[PDB]
Order: sequence, then structure tokens, then C-alpha cells
Amino acid sequence: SWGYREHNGPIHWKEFFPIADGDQQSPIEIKTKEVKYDSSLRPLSIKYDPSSAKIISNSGHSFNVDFDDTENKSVLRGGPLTGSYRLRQVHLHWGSADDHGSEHIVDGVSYAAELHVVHWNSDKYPSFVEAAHEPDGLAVLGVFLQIGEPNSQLQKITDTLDSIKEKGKQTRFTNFDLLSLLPPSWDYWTYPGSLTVPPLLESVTWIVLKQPINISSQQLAKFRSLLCTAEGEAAAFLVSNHRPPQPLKGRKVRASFH
Ligand SMILES: COC(=O)c1ccc(SCc2ccccc2)c(S(N)(=O)=O)c1
Ligand SMILES: [Zn+2]
Repeated sequence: SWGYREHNGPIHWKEFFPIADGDQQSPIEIKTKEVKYDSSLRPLSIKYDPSSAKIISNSGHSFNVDFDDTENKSVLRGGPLTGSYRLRQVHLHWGSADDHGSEHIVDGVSYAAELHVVHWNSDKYPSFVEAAHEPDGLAVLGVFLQIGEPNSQLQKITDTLDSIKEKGKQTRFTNFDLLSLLPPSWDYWTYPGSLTVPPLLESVTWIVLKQPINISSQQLAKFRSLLCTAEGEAAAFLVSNHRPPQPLKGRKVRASFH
């Protein structure tokens, strides 16, 4: 089964998931001088209720903060999107080294980590699972993290990691102010792409914010202490969980700014 280790890692996913070689795969290299400013794009409009977060868990591939998506208390609107997309989950990608941890790469710069905020089109589809199978079903906001001052807005997360060390562990996680984790500028790039983990579905409108947020090296090192293995299996650590960049295949990357 899939992961980021030598025998089950990204380079081997195309052996098992046909879509891994598809024409709309993510993540990509963003070349900032080659991106097209598009005046038809709209500003992002975000409303994230701190009561929406409920549980944090170790999936074996990252931590996952799950939100109550029963109704439209937390939504993303605007940007390239038609209608309202409902907040479902947040997770993080990193590498074994602080200078090569992100999924998207900007003018050759890989950041220390990348946060993904996953949302689904509830205006058109009745659930996350159904939306995940349609070209306009999902929207993922990407936020880069760069090494710097410790981020006090990550402290709630790092405090829980000891209780979710093994794959499948979960703990209560509520009153989380996700809005305060985002950077002050909501300028972004966008393109059509895919999930960056199996099943690699081509259902994602990517919105990658230009402005990175900070994290300390100590904070980021704590994530690598999560395991990719369950209780009572031989332990292996989740030291890296990012997919390499995929061919653009004629897709247009657009910028909200110039
Ligand atoms: C190591 O990274 C991850 O674990 C991870 C987990 C879930 C999701 S999207 C939710 C999802 C996918 C598949 C099935 C159910 C939910 C993504 S992504 N990078 O495509 O935004 C990445
Ligand atoms: Zn992700």
C-alpha cells in the first residue's frame, strides 16, 4: 500500500493508479514570469468559523484536522470558483530537509512546508465523496511555510502530536482559528489539477497563495516524529510526505495580480 518510502513512494504510484500519468496532475512548478494575469478572476472571500474544527488524526500520511461540514458555517468563495465551497479538512506536507519540503515550487524555490486547505462544491454536489469525482468538485488553498520565527498559530497543532503518534490515532481538536493562520495578502495563482495523494483524482481547482507564513525549524521537526505505521507494527517515521512536480501538459496557470 502507498506511501513515501522507497518501494511505495511517488515514483511507483503510476504502477498502481492509472491517473498518476494523466494530463491534469499536481503539484507543478510555478514560473512567475510565465503566468497570465486574468482580470476575470475575482478576489478570494473566506469565512472560517473557529467552531468548525473538531478532530485531529494521524492518517499515516500527514495529520488531518477534520471540520464539521454539515452546513455552510465555513466556506471559500470567489477567486476562480463558481459558487460556494465548504471547508472539509486541513493537512501539511514537508520534506526531510527544511529547504525542500513544499509540493508547489515557485521559480525553483521549494519552501519548508505547504499547508493544504481542502473544500468541496456543496452548491453542485451532495457530499465530499461525490464532489471528489467531478472536475469542478474540489478547491484546495495552498499556503507555503518558510523557516523563521515560531508561529504561535501552529502551537495548538504541535501540542497534539504526541497523542496521535501512531497511524489511526485521533484526538479532540476544537476552537481552531484557521483564519488567523493565513497570510495577510490573499493574492494567488490558480490552475486545474489533482489530489496530490492517491487516488490522484483530477477534481481540484488549485489556489496557491503567493505570500508564505512562518514556522520554526523546531516546530517543523515535530511533524517528522509522526509514524506512518499503526500501534504494534514496526515503527517507521513520516520524515517526508511531498509529491514531486508533474508536467504542465498545456494547462494555463493564471495570476490574480500583476
Ligand atoms: C500526505 O498528504 C495527504 O495525506 C493528503 C490527504 C488528503 C488530501 S485531499 C483529501 C482526500 C484525499 C483522498 C481521499 C479522501 C480525502 C491531500 S491533497 N495533497 O491532494 O490536497 C493530501
Ligand atoms: Zn495536500
